[PDB]
Amino acid sequence: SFVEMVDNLRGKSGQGYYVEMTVGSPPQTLNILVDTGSSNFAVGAAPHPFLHRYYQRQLSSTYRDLRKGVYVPYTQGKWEGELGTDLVSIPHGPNVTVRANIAAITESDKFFINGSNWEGILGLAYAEIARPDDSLEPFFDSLVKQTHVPNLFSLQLCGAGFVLASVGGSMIIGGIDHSLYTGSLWYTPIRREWYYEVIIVRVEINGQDLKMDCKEYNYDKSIVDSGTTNLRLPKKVFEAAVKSIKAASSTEKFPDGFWLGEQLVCWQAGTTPWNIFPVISLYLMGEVTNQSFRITILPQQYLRPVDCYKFAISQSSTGTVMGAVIMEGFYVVFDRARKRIGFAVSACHVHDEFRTAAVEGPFVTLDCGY
Ligand SMILES: CN1C(=O)[C@@](c2ccncc2)(c2cccc(-c3cccnc3)c2)N=C1N
Repeated sequence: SFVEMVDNLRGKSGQGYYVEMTVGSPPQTLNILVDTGSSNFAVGAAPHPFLHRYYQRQLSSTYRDLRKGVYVPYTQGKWEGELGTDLVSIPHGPNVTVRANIAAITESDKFFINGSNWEGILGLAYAEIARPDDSLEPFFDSLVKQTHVPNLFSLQLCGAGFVLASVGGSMIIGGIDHSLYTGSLWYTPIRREWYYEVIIVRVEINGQDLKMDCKEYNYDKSIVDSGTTNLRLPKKVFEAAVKSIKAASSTEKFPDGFWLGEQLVCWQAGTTPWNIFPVISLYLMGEVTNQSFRITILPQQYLRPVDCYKFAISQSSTGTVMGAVIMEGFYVVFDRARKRIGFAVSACHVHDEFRTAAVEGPFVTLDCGY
């Protein structure tokens, strides 16, 4: 029953959303980051200064060694571990237990976050991008193959809403909970099964078209990633977006350290002038070729609380990333079975009495992909 699954996520602002899981026998309780942007189930399995608990394979009667190592260097840092399998459950998820691959992390750099309260990562994306290669079946694939759970999951990330702010949300596995959203669910195709890749066909700031060749919005790809905090945009698009946002909020000036996403700005208790910042609309490709639908986000989503805030839109060199701050406005359905992603206005999204996040379509757009 989906009711048991409601509010099963927690986190700290800017530090990811995590769900409680158990690994091994007897069950070892760990908090695990819900990450649609990667494809390994990777868990701290050795002492680390930021870890207050970790996976102890020797304490597990059901652990099985794969006798194989894994090394994952990446932009921000790296992680390194040992492959095996064990029994895994999600206490506030489906009532099943699965045998899944587990990368036991033995060494890492800049991977874990101080005080985040999670000890591992659940990569929900596809095998194509699994480390060390695509033969290592990802968790969700094992779950679907081993149980009768429908090949779909959905995420309602709620954020903080009014010490880093604590956030909450829901991960519904195997279905769609109609109490978590209002209005219509609109679907955009999954272009390819590796990341959750999608196509953006245009973007507006306060109703004003950025007027770019749509290839620019997806250069070199566009993905939906619960494991990225910000909305990240390709250089050309980022610059155009900030120019427009700057002009919209011209009354009142901020330092470009703020626009560069590393400097906070503060008002005091309920004085924040939301009405000065514009809304942002991303139009996603519809299931029908010449159609699209728009998701519209507010400043309440793209100014992340830290009353202090940081600009949560930043530049990318690896394509558009629709991260947590974009997802927070919405109920997002990862319909793997039908190769599509749905968006509907979330029952929990933060907004004032003049504006609201929105999902609206269709818009007919009469080649946007990389
Ligand atoms: C972008 N991204 C990463 O860098 C990370 C990753 C996962 C697996 N191997 C390499 C990188 C990742 C790793 C650690 C922490 C985060 C993170 C940090 C802050 C907020 N929320 C997620 C993300 N997962 C995503 N999606």
